[PDB]
Amino acid sequence: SSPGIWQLDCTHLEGKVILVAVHVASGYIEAEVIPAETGQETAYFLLKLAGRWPVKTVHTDNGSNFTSTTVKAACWWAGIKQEDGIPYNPQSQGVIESMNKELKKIIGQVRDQAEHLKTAVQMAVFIHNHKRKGYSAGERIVDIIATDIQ
Amino acid sequence: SPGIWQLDCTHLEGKVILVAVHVASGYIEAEVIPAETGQETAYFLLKLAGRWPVKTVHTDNGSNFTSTTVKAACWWAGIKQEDGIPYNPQSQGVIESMNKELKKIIGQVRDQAEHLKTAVQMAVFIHNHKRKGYSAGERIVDIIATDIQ
Ligand SMILES: O=C(O)CC[C@H]1COc2c(ccc(/C=C3/C(=N/O)Cc4ccccc43)c2C(=O)O)O1
Ligand SMILES: O=C(O)CC[C@H]1COc2c(ccc(/C=C3/C(=N/O)Cc4ccccc43)c2C(=O)O)O1
Ligand SMILES: [Cl-]
Repeated sequence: SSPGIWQLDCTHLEGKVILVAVHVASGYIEAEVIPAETGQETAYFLLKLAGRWPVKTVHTDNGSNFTSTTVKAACWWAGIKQEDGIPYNPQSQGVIESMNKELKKIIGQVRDQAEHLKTAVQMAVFIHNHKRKGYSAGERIVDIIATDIQ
Repeated sequence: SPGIWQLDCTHLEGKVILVAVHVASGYIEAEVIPAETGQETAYFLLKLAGRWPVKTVHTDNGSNFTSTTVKAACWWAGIKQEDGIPYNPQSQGVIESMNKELKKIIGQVRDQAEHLKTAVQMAVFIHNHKRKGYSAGERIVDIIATDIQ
């Protein structure tokens, strides 16, 4: 059920890890900088996400997070169906790849305005979600979910 | 009114919980911080505005209203920074009641989480999903979707 489907994505910059959740149907994202991708960090990130949006299903970004007892506990707690992230549809890889490149580009364009990477990442989230493509990802996610509620 | 948020700072376990409330829906986001500085508040607002269409923020106190860092974040994110003076006196009691409710939920989950920040995010989840019959999460999406359309 596509209003509730999210995909996890982990990318790297400046020796740090950027964890991204993408609302598949809209392209809307949330993201955080973490020192390393652990089960505990991923679990906490998912808890935050699911408190903020109606997360029904998460396609996990790798097998370690899929396997993680802590991630499984968070998904249980928050009522999330934890699934694999195998791109049975091969265009999924390229879409995530393209978004990571886009995000890193935006981070570069703002990096000087922020002392810390985490600030630049949140600026990138803002720019990404507001970008008009003509609706924005932020507009699309609200519309999709509102239509589902109705 | 679809774009109006209110900041709220409350305390528990010698730590600070910073809350943003979407006034029309009662929907919240929250974080635990060591202390409420301009820098922490600024970063919190940047996060919020990247996630929801934040037009106006009623700041929680005069220090954050005055803060150059908070003003910079509001400028960056296109947020109108306003005071949080309750010209409508029922605003105080509503925020008061929510802080009490949140602390209650935190108590009900505190044992399930080692760290306060986890308990706070559990509380955010429970608050936003609670049916009152629609939930705050349902109301915010409906309000904003109607505004877009
Ligand atoms: O560094 C960061 O940002 C996050 C680091 C840690 C913060 O603390 C935690 C964390 C990750 C997990 C936990 C534990 C959970 C449970 N244990 O049963 C049940 C549960 C249900 C849902 C979510 C988390 C937990 C904790 C915690 O124990 O509080 O992420
Ligand atoms: O501890 C935590 O979680 C948050 C602490 C810090 C994280 O870093 C920061 C922070 C708060 C502020 C900044 C600086 C900003 C600017 N300077 O011009 C312009 C700007 C525009 C918008 C938002 C932040 C900033 C930084 C930073 O410089 O990166 O919050
Ligand atoms: Cl304080």
